[PDB]
Amino acid sequence: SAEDKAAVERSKMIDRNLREDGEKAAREVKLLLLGAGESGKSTIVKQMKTGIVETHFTFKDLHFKMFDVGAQRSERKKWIHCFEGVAAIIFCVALSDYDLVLEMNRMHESMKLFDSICNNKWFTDTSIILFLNKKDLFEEKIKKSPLTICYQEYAGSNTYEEAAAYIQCQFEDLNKRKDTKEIYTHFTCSTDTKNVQFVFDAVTDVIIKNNLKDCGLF
Amino acid sequence: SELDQLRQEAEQLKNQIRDARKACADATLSQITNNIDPVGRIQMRTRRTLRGHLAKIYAMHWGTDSRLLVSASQDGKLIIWDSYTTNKVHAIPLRSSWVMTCAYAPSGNYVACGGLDNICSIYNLKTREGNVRVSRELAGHTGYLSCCRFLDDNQIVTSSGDTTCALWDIETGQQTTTFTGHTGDVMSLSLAPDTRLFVSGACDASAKLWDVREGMCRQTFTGHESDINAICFFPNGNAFATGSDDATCRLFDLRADQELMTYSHDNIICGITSVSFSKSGRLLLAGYDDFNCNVWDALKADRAGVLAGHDNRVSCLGVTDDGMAVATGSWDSFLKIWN
Amino acid sequence: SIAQARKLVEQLKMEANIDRIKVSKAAADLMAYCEAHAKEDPLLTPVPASENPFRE
Amino acid sequence: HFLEIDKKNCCVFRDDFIVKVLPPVLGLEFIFGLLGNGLALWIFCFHLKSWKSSRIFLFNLAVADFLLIICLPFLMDNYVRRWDWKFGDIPCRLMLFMLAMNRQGSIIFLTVVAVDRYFRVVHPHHALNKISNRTAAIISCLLWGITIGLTVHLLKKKMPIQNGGANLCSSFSICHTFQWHEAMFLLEFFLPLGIILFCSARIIWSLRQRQMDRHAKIKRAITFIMVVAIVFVICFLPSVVVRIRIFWLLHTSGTQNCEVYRSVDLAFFITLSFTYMNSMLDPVVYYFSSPS
Amino acid sequence: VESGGGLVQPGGSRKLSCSASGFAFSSFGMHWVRQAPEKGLEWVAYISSGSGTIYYADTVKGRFTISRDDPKNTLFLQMTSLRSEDTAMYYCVRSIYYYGSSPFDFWGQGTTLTVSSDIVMTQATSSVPVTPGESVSISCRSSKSLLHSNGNTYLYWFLQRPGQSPQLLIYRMSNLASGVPDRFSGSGSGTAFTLTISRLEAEDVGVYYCMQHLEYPLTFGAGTKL
Ligand SMILES: *[C@@H]1O[C@H](CO)[C@@H](O)[C@H](O)[C@H]1NC(C)=O
Ligand SMILES: CCCCc1cc(C(=O)O)n[nH]1
Repeated sequence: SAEDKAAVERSKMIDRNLREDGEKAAREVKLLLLGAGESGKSTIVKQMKTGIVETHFTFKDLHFKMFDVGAQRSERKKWIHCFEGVAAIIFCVALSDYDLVLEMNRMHESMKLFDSICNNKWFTDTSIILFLNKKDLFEEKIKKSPLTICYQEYAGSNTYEEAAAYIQCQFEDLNKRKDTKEIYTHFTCSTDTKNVQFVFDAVTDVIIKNNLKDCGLF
Repeated sequence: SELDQLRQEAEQLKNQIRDARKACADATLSQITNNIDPVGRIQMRTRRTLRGHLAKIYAMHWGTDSRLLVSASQDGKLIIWDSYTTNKVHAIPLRSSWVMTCAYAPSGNYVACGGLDNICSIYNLKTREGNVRVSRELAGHTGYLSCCRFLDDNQIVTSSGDTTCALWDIETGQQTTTFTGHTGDVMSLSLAPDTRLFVSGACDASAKLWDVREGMCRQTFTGHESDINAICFFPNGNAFATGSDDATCRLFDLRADQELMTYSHDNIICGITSVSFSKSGRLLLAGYDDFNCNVWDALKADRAGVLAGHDNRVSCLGVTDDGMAVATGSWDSFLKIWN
Repeated sequence: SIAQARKLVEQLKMEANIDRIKVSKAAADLMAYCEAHAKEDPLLTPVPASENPFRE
Repeated sequence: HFLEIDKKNCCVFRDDFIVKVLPPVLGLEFIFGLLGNGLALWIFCFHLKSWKSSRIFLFNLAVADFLLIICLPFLMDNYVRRWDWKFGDIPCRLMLFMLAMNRQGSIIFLTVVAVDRYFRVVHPHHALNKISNRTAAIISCLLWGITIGLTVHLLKKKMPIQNGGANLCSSFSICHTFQWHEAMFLLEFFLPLGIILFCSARIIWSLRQRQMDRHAKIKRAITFIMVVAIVFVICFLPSVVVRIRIFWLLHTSGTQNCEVYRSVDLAFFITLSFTYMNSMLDPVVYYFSSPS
Repeated sequence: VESGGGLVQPGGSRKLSCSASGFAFSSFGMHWVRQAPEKGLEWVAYISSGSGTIYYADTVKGRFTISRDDPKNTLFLQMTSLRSEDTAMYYCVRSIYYYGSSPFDFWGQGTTLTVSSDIVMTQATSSVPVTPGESVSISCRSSKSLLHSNGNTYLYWFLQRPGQSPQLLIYRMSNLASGVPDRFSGSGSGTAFTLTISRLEAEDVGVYYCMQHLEYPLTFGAGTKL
């Protein structure tokens, strides 16, 4: 029992290091980054600064984990439940690919992917931070090309303010859980700041709702 | 227009296989084993509960000594338990916390893990001087690792989400053989008792019997209507059971090359996440999405008991090589040893 | 395109030219194997508590 | 009329209106309070699976309210007989200790609840929101200690005071001296109200500064923040104001004429019964009014 | 490897040190087994991993103090009242305890210093013929049976070649240590144990010690030289 009692305190020593690492992980914010590949996710990750890529960045004494799974190229349904529990979902859509095709134009492909991830059974209350990148190229493209190429039902002027707001509302319309989750839309420039601040604001709202769950108020 | 001719030829060839399989269906397993008395109600009590995981448990594997077991969880740690005294022999921190499979070497010197990182990592437990360290990181798969099994201390067979299985050599780290033929992500595999063959169930609702030496598929089994989530060889080695997403189980016979029995109930609508046989092969234990594990009588296709002790989805299942215990992990971060 | 279809037909022929046994013969072994090792199944037939390594 | 209690000139009234109002009201609080507090205690003990820092605090408030409720039927006997205690000397000290400490106990474990919610809405990234279940149990024991350690003096007082052919049991008697039990009664309300009002005003201010009021479940919680601030004022202000009027009369008229206090004495004890409503309204406001 | 120690002093005090090197020192429990100039081995003290349970010999219970420093990988032993009975070669022994671990696997080189109930292990035999190529058997007996309820007898066999530190051969009743050739075998009946050598080589000569591990005041067996 001398060797049996010495193995017990090895388990107790393993026990306390499990809790110390568990506390450290619980203080980290996990975000899931999605997109259409050429949707500007590479731009976004630089703004906050094979297999799965993990990005580490901090803002106002808060630690974020951002997982990019755009290199999987597998069936999304089988591994999408591993991310059930992230604070928020960061979605990247390129506003400049409304007329480019992959056939089918690339914008409808993103709306097809956005619809699946927004109405997923595993994501019924996780907030979605929608980033619409390439707004500068989108601004110049509409001057020579009409938005009717993408959506045949559009009826409006070929101006930045009218066309861009029309794209945003078509992305928020795909949300069927209009009462239990919220979608944050941000128009992002290729060279712009305060992108991490918008992520921090939409993540703090998740924490407040998470906190109010424990206290029973919400 | 040779493509149409080849496609038309395959349809006739496929019909020939179905006709031959129908000829050999002289009777049914239910009809043959209608005479045998039933096993009766089986009640299993939770003899032990292992705590220490702070996230969902996605995989487990018993040691060949029927005393040690290794469990994988998404908090980034691979924990080796002493199932008799609940003690933790080891705690291995993984490079990537996205782990979806775990393996224990039959010798007992190595363990393996893999997941969304597309890499199977071999960990040396012997550690002639120090603690557990990684030995070989086997890269080359395109998709996520779904399963991995040790043939020996130097050979491991893995299945990935790129619709291909592989055979590795730990000493060199190269794919000795690559098994192709699946059209969907391979979700599980099960080595034969003789180690010479293995099966693999993929998301295309098909199970394929492979040859480890030759490296090409021998037999294909169909009959499921959804993704096959788990597979397990019969102790005889001439049959296996599949657990799919349509809340049903199926027992296929290697020699008969066709379905034998099905294990379905109108009460259960939740798919099976893991299946396992007993030592004698009479009981077929299957873990479901509705938080309870089930015991089926493999010879009569009748329910025999419920292992209801988990709060969340049961993800992994295992039976000791001795056969005196069943360990059931789940997403509530607890493992339970039954009977 | 044509090569992939030819490969699929080539593999399908091998699975067609295989030796099969009747279900009655195949099902007999599973019933025989289950009965032959019935006494060596602790889950099917519980052993006395003095033999359980987990009870005590 | 007039009486001398512990060498102090105390005026005591035994009014007939007491028997026809309070025992009706006191009975209603006990039957519904026992049903409410008891049920909320039954659910907490076995029907709840996970315990966190915020839920244990709501358990202590349930304990404080439960202990206050069981003393009400003993009160109802005392008012029915028109201030005729027939239960002894030591038991009388038990209940006045049991009543004043529990009333302060429930007040303490709703300012903490109010402070707990404040740190989860206005300072969500504070370390105080992730305290373990042992830290809360350590805090609760300390708060219970200051609850007992502030009201122990009621046990040391011999209070089967004779009033002619009647036995008087009362910790609230109108007389012209300074005693600590009155300062505690005033500080039971004025200090906690400031914290509750401040916390309930900053929470609503923050939940609307960031436009989170669009949500429906959030919008329900905001009203319940205002409800607890309304119930607390409704339950405790009426008794405090009358005590201020009594304190005003003693400084401007004195005890030389123990007849002017005939109205306030009947008013105070009628309004003091409202402070037991808070011990009954809490389950329908705090526990049973939560999504979980 | 591990080394370090003190020197000669007249009846005073001294502190012994050990310098771990490349074996994850933080997770190993360390002993201070000592050997007199011509007596057998004798246990002194023990400190577990993380500086938890600490044990001392009955003869050094109050005078000696064992401490470890997980940073810098150094183990200490403080000797305050040094008598004439404790002049010996102090060895440092590492040991880890889990289900299948092998305690006492590695021993330090050891250093000498001069000053100018329990289970007794008999090992009655003290000398045997030195001829090679034969099959010698070394016997041992114990005061009480070492077969514990969990079913393994805590008897360890060590071999001290003449000139170097002892080396573990067999841990528990029959389990063989790593790096030891299969010529050595272990059989026991709970109280009486034997160690069998199939073929004797030129490096098998030396003194063989037997140690118990049931109760922590653990004792050796005075050796059986070949
Ligand atoms: C009570 O009143 C009398 C006169 O009315 C006065 O002399 C006496 O000091 C008073 N005692 C107290 C304790 O107030
Ligand atoms: C004991 C008879 C009723 C008079 C009374 C009530 C209280 C109180 O609630 O603190 N103190 N005194």
